[PDB]
Amino acid sequence: SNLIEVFVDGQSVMVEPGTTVLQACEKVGMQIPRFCYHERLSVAGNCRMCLVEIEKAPKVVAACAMPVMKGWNILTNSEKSKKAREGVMEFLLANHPLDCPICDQGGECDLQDQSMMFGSDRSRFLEGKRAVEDKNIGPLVKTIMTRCIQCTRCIRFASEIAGVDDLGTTGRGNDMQVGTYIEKMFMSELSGNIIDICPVGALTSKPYAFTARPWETRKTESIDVMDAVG
Amino acid sequence: APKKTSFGSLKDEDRIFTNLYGRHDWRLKGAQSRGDWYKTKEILLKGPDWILGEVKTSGLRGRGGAGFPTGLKWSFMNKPSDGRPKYLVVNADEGEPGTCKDREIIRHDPHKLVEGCLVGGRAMGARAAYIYIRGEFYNEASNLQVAIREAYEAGLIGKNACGSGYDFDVFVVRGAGAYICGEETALIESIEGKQGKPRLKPPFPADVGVFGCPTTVANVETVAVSPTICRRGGAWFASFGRERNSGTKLFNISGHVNHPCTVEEEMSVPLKELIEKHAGGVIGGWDNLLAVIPGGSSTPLIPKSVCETVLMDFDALVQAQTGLGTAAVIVMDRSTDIVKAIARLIEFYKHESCGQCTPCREGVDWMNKVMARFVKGDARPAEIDSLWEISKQIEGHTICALGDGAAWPVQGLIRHFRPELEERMQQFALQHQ
Amino acid sequence: RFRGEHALRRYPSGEERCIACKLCEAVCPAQAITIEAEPRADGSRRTTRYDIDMTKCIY
Amino acid sequence: GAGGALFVHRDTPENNPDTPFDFTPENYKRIEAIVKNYPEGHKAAAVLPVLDLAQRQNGWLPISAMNKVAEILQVPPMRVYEVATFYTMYNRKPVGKYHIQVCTTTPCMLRNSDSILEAIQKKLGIKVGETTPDKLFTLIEVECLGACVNAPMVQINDNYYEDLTPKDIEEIIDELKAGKIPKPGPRSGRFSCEPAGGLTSLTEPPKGPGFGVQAGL
Amino acid sequence: FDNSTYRNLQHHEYSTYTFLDLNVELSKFRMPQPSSGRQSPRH
Ligand SMILES: NC(=O)C1=CN([C@@H]2O[C@H](COP(=O)(O)OP(=O)(O)OC[C@H]3O[C@@H](n4cnc5c(N)ncnc54)[C@H](O)[C@@H]3O)[C@@H](O)[C@H]2O)C=CC1
Ligand SMILES: Cc1cc2nc3c(=O)[nH]c(=O)nc-3n(C[C@H](O)[C@H](O)[C@H](O)COP(=O)(O)O)c2cc1C
Ligand code: SF4
Ligand code: SF4
Ligand code: SF4
Ligand code: SF4
Ligand code: FES
Ligand code: FES
Ligand SMILES: [Mg+2]
Repeated sequence: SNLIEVFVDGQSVMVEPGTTVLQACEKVGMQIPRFCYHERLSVAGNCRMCLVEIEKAPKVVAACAMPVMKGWNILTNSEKSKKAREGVMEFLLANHPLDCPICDQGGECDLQDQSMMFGSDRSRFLEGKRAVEDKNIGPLVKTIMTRCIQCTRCIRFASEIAGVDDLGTTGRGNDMQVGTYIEKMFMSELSGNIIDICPVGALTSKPYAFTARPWETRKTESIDVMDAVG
Repeated sequence: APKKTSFGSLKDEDRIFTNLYGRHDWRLKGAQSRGDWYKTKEILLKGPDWILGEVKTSGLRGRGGAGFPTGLKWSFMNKPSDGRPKYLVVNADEGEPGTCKDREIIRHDPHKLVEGCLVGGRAMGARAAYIYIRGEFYNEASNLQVAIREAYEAGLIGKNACGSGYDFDVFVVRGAGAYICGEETALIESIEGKQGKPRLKPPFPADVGVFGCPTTVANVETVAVSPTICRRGGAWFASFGRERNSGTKLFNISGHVNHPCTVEEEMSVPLKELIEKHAGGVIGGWDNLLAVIPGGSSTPLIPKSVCETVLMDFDALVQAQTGLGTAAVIVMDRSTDIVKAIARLIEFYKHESCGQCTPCREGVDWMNKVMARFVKGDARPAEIDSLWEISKQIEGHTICALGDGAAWPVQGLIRHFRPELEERMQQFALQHQ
Repeated sequence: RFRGEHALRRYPSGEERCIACKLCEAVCPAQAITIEAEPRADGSRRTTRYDIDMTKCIY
Repeated sequence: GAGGALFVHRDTPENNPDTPFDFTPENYKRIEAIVKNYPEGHKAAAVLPVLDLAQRQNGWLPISAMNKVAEILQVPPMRVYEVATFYTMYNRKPVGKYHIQVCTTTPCMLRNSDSILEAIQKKLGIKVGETTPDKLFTLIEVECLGACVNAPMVQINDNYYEDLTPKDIEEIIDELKAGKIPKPGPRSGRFSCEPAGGLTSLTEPPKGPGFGVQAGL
Repeated sequence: FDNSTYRNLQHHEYSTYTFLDLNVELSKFRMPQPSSGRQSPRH
């Protein structure tokens, strides 16, 4: 019909207009690494983890935001793509705190896992790290913002899904902080979801804190009875 | 003899910004006595296609620093409307260190910018122009507002502009202390009352711009030469400079020169000719020259041996492993701590980063720390190569070109002054035992 | 380097070193370690249960 | 250096939501003129000017002023907070009557902005982030005010004083503390960005209208 | 005609409200603004 033909590592894919490079890649079962992109949130393009090389294109593109063009050959595992991923991961980890043993995210952390899968194995950062103060936003969501990677996922969720415009960024540069700028509680009927979308241990569950690790839990798929939504 | 091989010695009759120094009246009457607002109605009645053709023939490239062909860029708005209004945004942020050219245009030749706004908006079929000026230029913005009021009272802009039957408005919006807001998408976001964070492209502004409408962002110097280009024709502008490097250019010479100044000169003038003719020469003679940053803080420095024969155009400076940029020449003599100056530039970029994307937000601060250590000599020589790699990681992986502008000066310093860094590290290791 | 009877150590201030990360429990080849944790009265990350079955342990 | 300022607000008796702020009627007319400069349905574009106007009425921006702007423009207060903490020209703490801003970037540094800064520090007896005990002066360092040709230069309350020597800035401060209005601009006897050597260009009388016009126009 | 005198001296008498006063004065000269059809993106 109106579909256009693109290529993922030379494999032909038919996609509808407006499909992004990331979506075209996942049409063939390839998941592009991501931090800021979420398919139920608006596109941000700030984390730069999804950078990928297009054949015969000198500059890599942000797969989460870039619409795919007809005839494009996306190289998901080329040298350029891998080096871009390693550089971005190095930048993300330069100021990140060495909190994994005491961080509740450990074992189900996208930062940890994508560092293991797409980053290098050592450090060459020889400076001191930044440390930011913590924000109190209620008794449900525990905040430790030194772990924040500035994804903007919580802000976009609060604005778009929950309809609450209380979250934002203050400052600029390395000093940019995610918060409310005032002592304010983010008490919404949907607030707890910001724990799950947060890729890191910056936002965690306060009732759940310190009690379990992800690998020891057994998962039972069931239905909620707290309302009639099911 | 066609195909000029020597460039420079620009004449006063061929200069565009004739009140650069504010020695004549900057009001409407003085501008009209100098050739402004002359037969603007006939230029508008020629139609957008004729104006765009004149700009394309003129060979004008973007004076904001990137040098994109102006006619091609303005042609993107020649599409039929889709129900949204169309807008021209004039970039008067002027944040680049060593660059003060726009300020003089605004304060001393505001009517040139206003008529350029009218002509460019007609060519692009834009309803109004928004001029974004940095908030530190309060008196310049007030002078611009006075000139706009004069043009409104004389019927030159507004309803039935110049009697041509075309309605055009000129608005001035003031920024509040942000260098990133000179980036065109960050400027658009700033106008809409948000943080000055650049948008990803695509979409380009001609598709989705200010208020989500088709928009063209153009540098003030680019805008202010268009009415003169239309009046004298594309060919007259084309003759000056090398091929594909046409026209005249405003140069700001600062640093270690005897007479730092802003001057107008032909495009492909040699750098040595410019410095020794208009700026009075290097402090202490030409042999005292250590390095020159030719196009503002974002262009890599070049040592003295390169500055002697290099030409001040886009292509020549690209061949010299640098850029024309804003044509802001910062001169440093042999008494300069070359590491410390570049470290100060890196600190500037650290304080100006908007913080949106990971490579700039983290790596520019990282490079600032490394350069602060390099000034003292605290590091080891291996770290030099490490620093180079860090810059390469940052470059091309960021939403906007501030990352490029932070990576390039470090690369220039490493390329041309690695022995100085190693020598400083040797001294630090010696004295601290 | 000799491996003998297990012990839990302290910081020089007397504070426990263990912060209930459960890496020892995860790595243990005999599943000899059982750990339960909760925030302490002062908010610290500390164990409430730390058991080693020395008849399961392979040392 | 690392910014000593904080980007989290804690309520204080001097600065809290109950701190009294309101726009004067003249400033309300100015706000109306500002808002009419943008298309209908895009009122938030007026956040930057109106906020700035509040500063021009108040000297600085207490959190009550940000809340008032947010209420006036129908904008969530957090968006106004983002704008106020992003842009450096907004004063979220009170400053002195004369905010002195010294450019220390490389083009100005090469022209000895350090001498100007030390002269100011010695003449006022404060440091590069402090306020005088009489609340008349505040001194900070800024990046590239856009007059690099006229380096070294200083901005005081949206006025530029350029081509500075330590004696020049000391005289300027003396004139300021006596209530006088020092004339902005260069202090070297040179009017503007022109070469000091004698105007190497634009010496001929400017041409008239239509001098170079092409045929057919 | 002469080049000796500096002619940009009016900015020496600009006050805190000069820019916004000029905006208020310019308000009467402008064309009616376009409309998106709603009061805000939250309407
Ligand atoms: N005038 C000043 O004070 C400053 C100037 N600069 C200069 O800005 C330069 C880099 O700026 P950028 O905008 O990032 O360069 P750019 O090449 O990405 O864009 C240049 C212009 O051409 C347009 N353009 C480029 N590619 C296009 C395409 N494929 N389709 C449609 N339009 C396109 C862009 O919309 C833009 O307006 C730097 O070299 C720097 O020298 C930087 C800071 C301050
Ligand atoms: C960090 C940054 C700052 C910039 N600042 C300015 C500026 O102050 N003035 C300007 O004209 N262009 C600036 N630019 C370039 C603009 O983004 C854009 O390319 C230019 O305004 C286009 O106008 P032109 O095509 O007429 O040159 C900047 C770019 C970047 C990346
Ligand atoms: S967020 Fe992930 S990487 Fe960071 S400390 Fe927690 S577990 Fe470790
Ligand atoms: S708290 Fe989590 S979701 Fe919010 S900005 Fe930080 S990393 Fe992103
Ligand atoms: S490169 Fe720097 S200024 Fe540009 S968007 Fe990224 S963080 Fe912001
Ligand atoms: S849980 Fe085990 S590995 Fe973790 S700190 Fe305590 S003793 Fe060490
Ligand atoms: S996932 Fe695309 S930039 Fe973050
Ligand atoms: S370096 Fe001082 S004004 Fe630009
Ligand atoms: Mg989380």
